[PDB]
Amino acid sequence: VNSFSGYLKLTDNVYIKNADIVEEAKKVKPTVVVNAANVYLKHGGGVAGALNKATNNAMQVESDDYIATNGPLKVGGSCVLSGHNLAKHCLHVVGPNVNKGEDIQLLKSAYENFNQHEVLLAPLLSAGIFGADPIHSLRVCVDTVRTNVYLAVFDKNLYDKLVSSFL
Ligand SMILES: O=c1[nH]c(=O)c2nc[nH]c2[nH]1
Repeated sequence: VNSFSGYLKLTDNVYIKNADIVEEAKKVKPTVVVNAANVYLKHGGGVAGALNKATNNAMQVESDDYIATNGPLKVGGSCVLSGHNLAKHCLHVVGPNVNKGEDIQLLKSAYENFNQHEVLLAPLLSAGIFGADPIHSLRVCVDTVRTNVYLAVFDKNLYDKLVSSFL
C-alpha cells in the first residue's frame, strides 16, 4: 500500500490523475518526484519552473552547482538530486524537446530512467512546452516503465482526453 489517492489505474503499474504535480508532491511527499528537466537544469517554465518556484529557488541553486561540477545531462538522461520540501529525491529527467528539434525516439530512453526507482510521482515526459503529443507520451510510458508510476496531468481537458483515448 502507498499514500497516492484518487488515481485511475491504467495498467498493472501505471496510474493517472488530474492534478498539479506541485500540490500532489506537497501533500504526498513521495520518495521520488520527477522533474521535466532540460540538459542545463535551467528550471524556467512548465514542470521545472513550477517545481523550482515551490522550492523557493533552492532546486535551481542545487542544480547550478550540479552542472558546474558535472556538465550538462544528455537528452534521454537523468540525475538524482534533492527533493527539497517536495519529496525525498527529485529525479531530473530530460525528455526530447520537439520545439528544439530533438529525436522523439529518445522519449523511450527518458522513461527508462524511471525503472531505477520502485515508485515515482511524475509528469508526462516531453508533454506541455516540450512539444510532444501527450497521448504518445502516455503510450511510451506504459510500454517502457515497469515500476509504479503515478502520473499527475495538470490540464483537466487533457486528462479526460488521455483517459478516454487510452488503449
Ligand atoms: O504548474 C504545473 N505545471 C505543469 O506543467 C504541470 N504538469 C503537471 N503538473 C504541473 N504543474
